[PDB]
Amino acid sequence: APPGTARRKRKADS
Amino acid sequence: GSQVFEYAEVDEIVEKRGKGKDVEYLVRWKDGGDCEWVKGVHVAEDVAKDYEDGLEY
Repeated sequence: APPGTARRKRKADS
Repeated sequence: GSQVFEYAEVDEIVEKRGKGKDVEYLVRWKDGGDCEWVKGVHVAEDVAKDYEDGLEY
């Protein structure tokens, strides 16, 4: 999806 | 569950200083030509507090 960086997981941020 | 940060890369990173997911790593897009930074704004104080502080409480 995002061209470039990635996300570990759903990433819980409150 | 112990480390205060997670790498959100595709093949490699560079920076590592955050929370559970609030860390801003780098990503040498395994299938790319450039390396971008990961989002270290994911304030997973719960993941982190429960990651490092959760186990060694």
